[PDB]
Amino acid sequence: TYKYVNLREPSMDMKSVTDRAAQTLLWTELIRGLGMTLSYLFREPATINYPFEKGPLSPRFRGEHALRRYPSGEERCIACKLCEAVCPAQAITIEAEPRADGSRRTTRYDIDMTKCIYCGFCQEACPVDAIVEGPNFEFSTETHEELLYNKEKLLNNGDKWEAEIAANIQADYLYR
Amino acid sequence: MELLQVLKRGLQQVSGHGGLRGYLRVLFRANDVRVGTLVGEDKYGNKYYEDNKQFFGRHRWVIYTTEMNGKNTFWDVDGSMVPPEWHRWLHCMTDDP
Amino acid sequence: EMVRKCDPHIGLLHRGTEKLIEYKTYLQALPYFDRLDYVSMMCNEQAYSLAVEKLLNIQPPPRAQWIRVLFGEITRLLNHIMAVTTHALDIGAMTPFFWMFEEREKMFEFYERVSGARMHAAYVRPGGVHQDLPLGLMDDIYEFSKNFSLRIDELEEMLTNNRIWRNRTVDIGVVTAEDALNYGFSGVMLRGSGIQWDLRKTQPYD
Amino acid sequence: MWFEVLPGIAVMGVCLFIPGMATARIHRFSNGGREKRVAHYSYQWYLMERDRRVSGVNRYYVSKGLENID
Amino acid sequence: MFMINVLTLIIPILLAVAFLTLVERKVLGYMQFRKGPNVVGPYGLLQPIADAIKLFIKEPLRPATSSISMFILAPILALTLALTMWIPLPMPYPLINMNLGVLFMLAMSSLAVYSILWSGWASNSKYALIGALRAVAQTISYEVTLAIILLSVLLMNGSFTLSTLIITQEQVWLIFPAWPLAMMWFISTLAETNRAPFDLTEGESGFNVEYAAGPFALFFMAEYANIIMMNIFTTTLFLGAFHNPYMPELYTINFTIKSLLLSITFLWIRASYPRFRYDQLMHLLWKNFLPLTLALCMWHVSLPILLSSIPPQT
Amino acid sequence: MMTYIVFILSIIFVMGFVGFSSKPSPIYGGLGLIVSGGVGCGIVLNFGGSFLGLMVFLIYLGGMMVVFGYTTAMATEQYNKVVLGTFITGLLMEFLMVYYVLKDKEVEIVFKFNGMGDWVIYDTGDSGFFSEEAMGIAALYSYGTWLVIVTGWSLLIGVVVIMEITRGN
Amino acid sequence: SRGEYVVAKLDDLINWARRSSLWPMTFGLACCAVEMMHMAAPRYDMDRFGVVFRASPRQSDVMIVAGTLTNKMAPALRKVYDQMPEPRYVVSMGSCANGGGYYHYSYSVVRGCDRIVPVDIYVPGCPPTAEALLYGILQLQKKIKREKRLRIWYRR
Amino acid sequence: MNLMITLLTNFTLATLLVTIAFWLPQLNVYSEKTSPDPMGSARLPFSMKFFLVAITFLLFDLEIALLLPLPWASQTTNLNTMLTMALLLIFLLAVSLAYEWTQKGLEWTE
Ligand code: SF4
Ligand code: SF4
Ligand code: SF4
Repeated sequence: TYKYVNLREPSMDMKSVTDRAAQTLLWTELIRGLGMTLSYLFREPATINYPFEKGPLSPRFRGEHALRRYPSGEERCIACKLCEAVCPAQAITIEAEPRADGSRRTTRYDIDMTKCIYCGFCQEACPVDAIVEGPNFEFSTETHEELLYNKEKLLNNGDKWEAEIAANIQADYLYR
Repeated sequence: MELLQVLKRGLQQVSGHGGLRGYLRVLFRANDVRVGTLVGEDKYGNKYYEDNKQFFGRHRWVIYTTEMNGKNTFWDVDGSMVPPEWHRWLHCMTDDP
Repeated sequence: EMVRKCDPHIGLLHRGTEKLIEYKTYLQALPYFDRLDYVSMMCNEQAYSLAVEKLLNIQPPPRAQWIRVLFGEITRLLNHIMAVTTHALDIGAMTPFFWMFEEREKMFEFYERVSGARMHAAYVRPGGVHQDLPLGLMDDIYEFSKNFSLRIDELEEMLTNNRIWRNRTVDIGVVTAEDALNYGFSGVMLRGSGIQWDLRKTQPYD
Repeated sequence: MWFEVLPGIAVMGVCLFIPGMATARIHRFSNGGREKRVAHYSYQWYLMERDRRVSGVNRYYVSKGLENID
Repeated sequence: MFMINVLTLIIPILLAVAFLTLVERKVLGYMQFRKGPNVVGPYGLLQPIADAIKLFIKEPLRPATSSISMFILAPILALTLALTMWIPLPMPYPLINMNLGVLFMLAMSSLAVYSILWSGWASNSKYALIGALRAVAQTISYEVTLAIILLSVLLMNGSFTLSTLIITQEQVWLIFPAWPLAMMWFISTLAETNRAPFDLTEGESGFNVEYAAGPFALFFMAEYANIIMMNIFTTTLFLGAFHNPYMPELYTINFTIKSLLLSITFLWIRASYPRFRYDQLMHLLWKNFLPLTLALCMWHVSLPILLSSIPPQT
Repeated sequence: MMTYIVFILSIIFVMGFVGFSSKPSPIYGGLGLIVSGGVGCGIVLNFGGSFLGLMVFLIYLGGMMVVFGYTTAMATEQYNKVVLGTFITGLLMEFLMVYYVLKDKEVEIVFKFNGMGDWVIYDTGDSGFFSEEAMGIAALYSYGTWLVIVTGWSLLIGVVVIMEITRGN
Repeated sequence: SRGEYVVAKLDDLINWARRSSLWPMTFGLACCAVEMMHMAAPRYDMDRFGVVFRASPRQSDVMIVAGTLTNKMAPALRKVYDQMPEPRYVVSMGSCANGGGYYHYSYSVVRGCDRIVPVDIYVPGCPPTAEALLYGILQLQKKIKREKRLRIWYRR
Repeated sequence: MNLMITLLTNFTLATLLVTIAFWLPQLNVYSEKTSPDPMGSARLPFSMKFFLVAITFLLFDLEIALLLPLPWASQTTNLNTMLTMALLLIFLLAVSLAYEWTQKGLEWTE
């Protein structure tokens, strides 16, 4: 159950000694390395042409946060504050009040994307699938405050990406 | 001989883009001149192509439009220039365009 | 050119991880173990989840035990590629550094498919795993693992029999068996010096 | 595909090929359709100066042949 | 009409070293399964132009110069010794024909270490001075072994003139009866240019760490000019091609081809071997290269007398 | 002006010596004497001595004053009036002798010296198919037996001296 | 007029020259440095963009802060940024260099590398994917592409 | 004079390059670097092996210059004396190398 690596006794005969001398003088293993490099020169490189080509990703991909909606126009979140309680980085701040029709809805849903570690605890703790770690990843910003999302930016992200977040969650929800 | 087949493949690469003008256009705008089956296009003008013989990662690609939301994007292409319905197919979420 | 005293200074990356655990719950402290050793990301959670399950007096289901070993062993291919190739990068042979990174990019897709993140998966949890493997994942593992035996022989060809690699390596860094045990060494340190000690054979887990 | 670095090799080739052809053409044009008369020893230089004196032009590459004598 | 020839020699040198950088970049890319620059233009043709214009508008590093005059003089001397040294190469006729052209190149290659010494002296950091001293010691020793090898080569040739060496290599190449000298010259051309696997100018601190980016670019162009010079010198003197006195461009094309494959071999070797140590290559010359080189010199100075093959002086 | 080129270089040669005559610092003195060695080798080369000039370049400049710079780099840690005064004194003496040899064309310091250009003492003869100094150097291995013997013995003894007196014990 | 058109042409020429050869200085601190090295893999291949790999910090044009910037490292990072010649750009990898991220409330973690150096491009993630940093680098190239140094110099 | 013309042209082109690299970027108004190495305050150590190998290089180069004129000398009439002299000189080089080997010269910088 244990093997002795680097415990091979070299042969002391004239054949192996002369072959090792020829390896030392003629650089035979160096020639082998040259041949390997030549063989690996002619292969087709694996360089994908970004941004005209994109890398392979899964439907479970964790990216930009978004707030979803029901298929009737009403926002999915009910201000239950599970995501801000489960968040390991405390990037989610929720302030709520009963609105005009008496529904329990959020008034402030802030996600600090510079604080968030993209762990996906909010997308699994949410009992109504309101917050989703969406598929977007190309949202690098030039200014720090543009990464401090309020409720309106998250709702705009949800309205923008719902046409693919719904398909992803439809393809994925049977594993959850 | 064998090199005749490679030369004919290069000639069909040149002639498949609607001539030498289109060949140099896609060469200077995308740095890749290989041909493929036109999967489709969106409203903004981005064309989407598939070539299953290539290795994984390079089999699906997109040629971007020259104008999207009023921006002259002849040279300035962006990774976020893809609508979500094509963002599924491009990043290999699913096999159905 | 020679050395009698070499005093390293550490603390340039002191985040204070083990204090922040005290103010968070057990499930909230799980992503902290991902970021301790960021080339053995999926192996550290197996150590943390084994600690919680020992206290909780529960055991994972039999399917979860085989997944943690399978993805634990794929992380050994993650880490040891970083071990040899960056050691070759520091010495000077930059050629196999880019050869194995395409392979390391291929097993990054396996991390992204089952959990959703390339590096910090937060997959292994106390009590099992968070999600099951997607359908057809293990078919993609076998087709990759069939062709991976050539890459190790590809890497071994340019380094093991190279006389330049040997002359930098064969007589620098020699320990004895007794002082390795007294220095708190483990892993390849004890195995390299000839001491027969492996935790997977003497005190096994799942 | 291995046939993509060869434009750089061809640019290297034309860059290393231009100065030799240029100096060969300049040598052939300047020396009257002939090579440059090298002078590694003083006897060759003395014959060079003899040619320059004999030619009557103070340019040796307009050489005078058999027709110059009677 | 001479200054036109001088300009057509010195401007393609700069173009050739810029395309050395570009070709080396895509070759090291393709050697290691990745790709080189291909975004800027067609197959990355406009990359060296971007490199030059970037390096000609940047800010300097602002070092505490102990000697401003020496700091100015070091890159001028480096570029001069790299650029004016290309003259006596016979392709197929040299720009300036010397009877002692090989001695001329050898003397200026021996004195080329003054740029490294002045770069070490201009920087007030003592570790840079230590690295400069180590590089100078390596270069002067390796110039010793170059001097012995070249002495053997032109005593085989018998005359110091570089143009007669083409006539010497007409029937057979010099690599056939001087193959061990060929291998020692190949290690010497690999090693004299401060190149991997003996590149101690990068591993542990360069000899121009406090120098500005402009002088650093000048040093790099000078080093690459020396690389192409000695590659072409090896091509001419060990692999002499057929030269028709009426049809010269076949010889120009032929030695251009050998120069290009020898430069490709340089980029090949630099991408296959890990770096050595200082004492390792000092041991390589002072205990392994020097006695074999001396024995080869003894054998090659004893051979033509016993073979009735003493070559002509003229 | 051109025909006195060696003389002009000779003037620069004297200037080069002044460039390290005051000796303000060993590194600047080494640089000035490097420049003086270059112009003195140009003086040698303009007389037809290519081999001796490249002996000066290869050995004196590129192989030995490199060692001088290497040694002086081991001391003289990085960071005068009478230096500058001696510089102006040497400048005044140099220029005064320049006007002396450019106006009188004759001077007396130790012997009678002429100021006329040196292009009158060369030779119009031909050595044939060989440089005279080339086979002059080449005659060392056929005639100079005792000189080569003592040169090799002295250089080996210098190696002995370097091994012994720098051992320190 | 002639002058504005000429300085515009020269501005876009030097702008293309600067944006096509961005030489970086990688700060190998933490996880995001390993993600940068995997962006340097043959699949993503930064080197086709004119971006060399692992340049010296005395000649680099851009700096990518990848990892956690603690209190013990901030003077060293400020010294490195001050040593790097003009023009200099800073790209922030990860949540650590953006706002601290996981360790925002730790006692010995600087809450964002913006407090030490000016930061141009913020790349979000933990770690951000390799193609996300590639898009951020292209965004930095486009930010350089619209610079107006010579036009402002002529107008002033 | 053509050689000196080439040397002057090359040196002036190098001067133009260093003038572009030194004074052309001074038009920009970027910043002034106040800027307030492993060498803390200790004096530079005198590593004697470097000086020893430098003077060994000097002696070997000097007698290499002695060894030089063999290609010109090979046409001499007295070939036996030349052969004896050249073999004995290279033997002297071998003997000096052997002595530099024996008396601890090639150790700690091999
Ligand atoms: S992914 Fe994790 S760290 Fe980010 S907001 Fe959700 S719970 Fe918080
Ligand atoms: S867990 Fe879901 S429903 Fe509850 S507060 Fe968060 S987003 Fe709203
Ligand atoms: S942002 Fe996340 S992945 Fe990047 S260094 Fe910080 S903990 Fe690691």
